[PDB]
Amino acid sequence: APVLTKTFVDRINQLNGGMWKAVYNGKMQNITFAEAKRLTGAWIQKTSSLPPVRFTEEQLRTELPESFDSAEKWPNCPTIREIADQSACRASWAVSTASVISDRYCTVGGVQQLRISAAHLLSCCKQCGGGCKGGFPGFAWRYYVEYGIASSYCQPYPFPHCENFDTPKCQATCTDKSIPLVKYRGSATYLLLHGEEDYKRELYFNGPFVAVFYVYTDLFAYKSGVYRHVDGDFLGGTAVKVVGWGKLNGTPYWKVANTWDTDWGMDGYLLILRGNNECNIEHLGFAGTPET
Repeated sequence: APVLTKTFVDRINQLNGGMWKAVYNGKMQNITFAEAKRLTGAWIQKTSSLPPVRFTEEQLRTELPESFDSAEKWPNCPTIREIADQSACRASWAVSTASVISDRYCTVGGVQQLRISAAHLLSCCKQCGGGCKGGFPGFAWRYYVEYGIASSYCQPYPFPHCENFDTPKCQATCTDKSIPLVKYRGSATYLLLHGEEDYKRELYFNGPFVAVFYVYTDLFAYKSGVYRHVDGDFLGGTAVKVVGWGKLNGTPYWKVANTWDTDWGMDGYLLILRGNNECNIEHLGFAGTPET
């Protein structure tokens, strides 16, 4: 039932040539297949119909840096650096989107510290998915524009750290009933469809965005370095927040915030190979704009 064994981890480090380091004695040492499936479930609708991004001429003419990090461009935006823990609810579709929306209130929306509620999104957007069963990030972005989402102050995340439970009921009131519920809406949502240069230009001007990529079992052993899939079973798709790009010992990467708490990866982060649509990470990004 184990996803990881010592033999599997040895084979992984043989096939990856040392580009990244796989470990057996980490956070996922004993995770099973049924538990690993709790961490995917981000779904994509091949049609969509969301509009593509539109850059201005001044933005297109802007020369982009060799490395970039969102937290370095917006050092007064604390939510950019906060790593979430989705727990054992198939919720990355909501947690990543809510995390990006919170960052953009600071980078684009003129609000320095507004944390948006992933619990509200996953429990009250019934058209987005099946709550803790899974969901579409694209539908979550539409819901933000159409209906709006409560803040974490009003509806904090209810699931705890592990080593889980049902979709919470949708509530029109805050968990603390003395606190009134305020909904926050977007004005627009749009897609990044042309890969690496779209990603870089959107990050540079507007900050983090959501991308989905393919999850294989060798990812659960990732400790450090620049990840790329070399072996193991396909498990599905997961949604992550992209925050930057750079190079590590010659190898280009995207810097990505996972939702598996800070005891996985590089303090919660994943560095994934950049340049050749690794594990489909460059195929499609989601972003949007807060009302002002």
